[PDB]
Amino acid sequence: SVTDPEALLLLPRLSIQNANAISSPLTWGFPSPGAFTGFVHALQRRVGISLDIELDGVGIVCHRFEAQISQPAGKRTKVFNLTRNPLNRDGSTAAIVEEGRAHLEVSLLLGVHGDGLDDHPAQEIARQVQEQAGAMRLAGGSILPWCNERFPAPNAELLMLGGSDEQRRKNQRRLTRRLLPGFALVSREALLQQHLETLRTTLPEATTLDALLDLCRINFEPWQVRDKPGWLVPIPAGYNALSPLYLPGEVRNARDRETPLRFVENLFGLGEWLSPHRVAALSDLLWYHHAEPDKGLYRWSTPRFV
Amino acid sequence: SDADTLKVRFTLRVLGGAGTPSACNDAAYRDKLLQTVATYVNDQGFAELARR
Amino acid sequence: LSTASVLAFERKLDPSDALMSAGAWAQRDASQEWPAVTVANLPSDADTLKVRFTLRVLGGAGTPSACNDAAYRDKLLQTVATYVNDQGFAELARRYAHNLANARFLWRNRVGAEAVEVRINHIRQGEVARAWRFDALAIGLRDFKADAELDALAELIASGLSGSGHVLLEVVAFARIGDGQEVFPSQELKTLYSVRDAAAIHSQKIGNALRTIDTWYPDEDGLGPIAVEPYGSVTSQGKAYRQPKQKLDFYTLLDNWVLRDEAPAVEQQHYVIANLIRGGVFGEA
Amino acid sequence: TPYRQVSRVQAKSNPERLRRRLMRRHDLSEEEARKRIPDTVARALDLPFVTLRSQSTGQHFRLFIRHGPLQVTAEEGGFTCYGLSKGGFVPWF
RNA sequence: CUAAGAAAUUCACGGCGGGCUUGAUGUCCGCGUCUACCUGGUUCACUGCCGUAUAGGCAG
Repeated sequence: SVTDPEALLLLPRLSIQNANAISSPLTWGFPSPGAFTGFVHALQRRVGISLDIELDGVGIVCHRFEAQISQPAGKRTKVFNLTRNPLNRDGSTAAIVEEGRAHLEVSLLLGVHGDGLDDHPAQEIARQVQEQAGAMRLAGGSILPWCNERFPAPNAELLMLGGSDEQRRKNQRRLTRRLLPGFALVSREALLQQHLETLRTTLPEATTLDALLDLCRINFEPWQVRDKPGWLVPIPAGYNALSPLYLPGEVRNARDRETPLRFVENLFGLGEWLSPHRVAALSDLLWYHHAEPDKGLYRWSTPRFV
Repeated sequence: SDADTLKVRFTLRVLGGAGTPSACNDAAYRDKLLQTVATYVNDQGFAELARR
Repeated sequence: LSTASVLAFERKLDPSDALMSAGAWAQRDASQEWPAVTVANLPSDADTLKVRFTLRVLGGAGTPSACNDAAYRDKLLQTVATYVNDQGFAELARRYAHNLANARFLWRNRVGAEAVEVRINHIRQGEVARAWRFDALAIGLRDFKADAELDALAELIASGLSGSGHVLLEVVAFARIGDGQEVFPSQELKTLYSVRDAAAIHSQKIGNALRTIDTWYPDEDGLGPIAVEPYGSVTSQGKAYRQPKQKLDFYTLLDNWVLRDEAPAVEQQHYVIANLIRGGVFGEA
Repeated sequence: TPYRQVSRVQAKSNPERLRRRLMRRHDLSEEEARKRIPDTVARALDLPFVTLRSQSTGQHFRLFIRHGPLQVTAEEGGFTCYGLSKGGFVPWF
């Protein structure tokens, strides 16, 4: 439970068009959690210093999902819908470097820490965060601001260290009315490890054993299907170095000549989509990223979710 | 068969901060890039691009 | 040995629907033909009301219609046997006779009246065997338990509840509410309640004024009688009385006196027996 | 005693269940009875007054606050309008 | 500081000719639904009470 938020912030219903749907070399679907943990850090270096606050955690709640896919004739797999790119200066068609896209309706429980809570009102913070977050892009996709027939959904804020124990189930059961048509994505790292010593029949690794939880696999009649622990998905769970760290000028194709570089690989894990009524406290639902730069581990998870 | 009118709606957002790159290696190139973008903007507005 | 699971009692002291007719005074004993309220315009010739219902006093107290355990059956019948060896039903019967004595079955057609007279007739055939006349404004309605020649009407109901005779009572109530105001019958789901094109009162509402007995309750005796109800509540005034936290309550006083044979000076058992006369699906589990 | 006391005496001027035919009947015809006055201009909705009911009523018929008649004088003999005269004695404590 | 940052699928079209789904049939036989209740909570504007502006005889 590192850096417990003194305030939760609910960016209520963000509508996103053309988000990246590939998300890893192995997975596809809902985009990576590192996109969200980078989005909250891009908020943090635009309004977080001007308000002296700290946006550090993020809760991912997907309300609506739609992918540009199509199922071919005579196959049970999917293929991705594409865009026609511009031509070359030769007049010929360029290569088809395929990309997956998805529409996306999301909610973001942010978590605020600093001393700027105690200087500004709770309504000043929420507008300066919301109207900033309509200038940015989430997963390569445009955050589309509100216009409709209904009313724009407002950006609330709790102060979850404030109140009695009756307010600690009056407040955290008031936001859950605004998160309930969708599902929350949490990190399940203990399941994939306790399913690894569960396999005593074979002695596998975590690669073939995360592939054995994605399955609606069918067991022989002693037919039947093996039991469901929930709605489990594979997620990208960070990065891992495959190179030593380079000095910040000794590659001349970097994004900048002031930051060190590593060549990294992906690092795959397990997650679960669950209704937010199973959630005891909504601060346990937040995504952080910790790094071990002495190792090569750059990863993200939801800690404090038992 | 009873409708004669097509309605097409979309939402545009005009962001701004135009000449700032989202990626650049050289600090010298960004420094003499945003100065050239400013001496475009300060000498004449976006009004010629904005009308079109 | 323990409480059964399925147990129900039947409604002793069952009234019928009281049809209400108007009519002019000085035709009182010759009231063979007074018309009823013909609907919704009321005259000024008729200056008094006429409310008639019949009342059967059946008999049997602690015999269920449908029990579930025979040991509990005989234990409840011997509890009612030890109650009835102690005394008759006459202490409850005089308090039922008190509600019979006035016209408190006229709920709001009695408040605002100048003279109300109630006539109770104990009939064996169509012939009337013994008649009564009471003055409703001049008799009690609260306490002090004192009016002469009403003890015979008490002993009649005590015999009929103890089973010493068939008792059928044919009552008439003359309410001088005034020279033809607009009286108020019961109301269904807004439309006034009728019987055949004559206005009337429901028999559970006529019957609700009859088990308005209970002047014994946890608070002080300054407000008077409440209807004998399990978890004895008031449905529109709002106060829901006889909380099960404290012990004076029907299910507590029934289950501790049948199963756990309690007998201190607790001789206000009249609430429990008055609930058994009310009947109802008591519990169970 | 303060200058506080409420009243209700004179509120009977223009009934609302019977409106269109109180306006002009003097045993003559109606040739111009559609654009006489605009009633569509005013729109008000408030009833904070005592509901006092009678026979053949809905929730409450009407009443509007017509305050201002107040004296420190109670009722008198022979002068009654509904149930009360101009003023009266009741204080706070 | 987000597997970051970028993107026009487009033009045209005749699905169509014909047809026998039949024949036959036993759904039966038995049954306990009961006990109790206040709509005394805000449950459509039915022809005979002299003028929105604070103003005027209600044996309803």
